[PDB]
Amino acid sequence: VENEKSWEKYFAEYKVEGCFMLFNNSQGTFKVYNLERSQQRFLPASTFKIFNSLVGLETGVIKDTSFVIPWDGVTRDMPEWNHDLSMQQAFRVSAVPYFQEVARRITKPVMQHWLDTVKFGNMKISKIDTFWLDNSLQISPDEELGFVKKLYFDQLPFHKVTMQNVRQVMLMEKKPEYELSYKTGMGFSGPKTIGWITGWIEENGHPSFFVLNIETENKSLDMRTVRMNILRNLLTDAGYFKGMK
Ligand SMILES: *C(=O)N1C[C@H](NOS(=O)(=O)O)CC[C@H]1C(N)=O
Repeated sequence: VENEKSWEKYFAEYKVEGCFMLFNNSQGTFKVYNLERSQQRFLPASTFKIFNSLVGLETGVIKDTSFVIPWDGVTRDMPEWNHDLSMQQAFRVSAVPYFQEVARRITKPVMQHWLDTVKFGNMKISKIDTFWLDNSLQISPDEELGFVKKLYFDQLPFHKVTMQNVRQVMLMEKKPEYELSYKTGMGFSGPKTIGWITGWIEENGHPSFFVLNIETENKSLDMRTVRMNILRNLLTDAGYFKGMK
């Protein structure tokens, strides 16, 4: 593990705290800003959709990535969500109600079995449809990094087609120079807003795994935009987006 202290630049620019972890498979380099935070636990918020999708597909609650759960007719603050959505659409717009219904169909005893089998964070369920957003379940950035690396390499205890389907829906940006796959998250913990982006970037078929975790006590900061700007600035600094990795 190399300590990359210059990455503080991109967090200080937004007056936030955070860590960044970057594992470049092909060059065998592993860089981390804020090692202490990388070992601290936080609620996963919407990054848990990776796990929920895996278990939903594996148990067969979700038939395939086109599987539709209708809108329940409850109008929510995000217009994207007030529709009948396929798994792929719900994942990409981060539609919480889709995955709350997945969790209820999985059921708490089955969910607990899969948390325990994968050894996912503190493995703690409060309520079946809130536990990844209400600060009961917690996971560290280093744990999220290990999890997505195992997902990429088919090392989790799921069927290969289950894991291929989740990798496919995680693909968010594709150019000839790079393919960027990730899941974002945002949650609340005490006075703090916690932001996540977990995923990988592939250039020439070579993956680099990353986890970004940020926090602020400034209630007026736009975490949704700031987390993405910070990720793009960090990966640009590290030499990505040009097809050279
Ligand atoms: C997940 O963290 N959430 C669902 C939704 N989209 O989040 S994302 O942009 O982080 O993927 C809004 C934020 C958050 C929530 N409020 O539950």
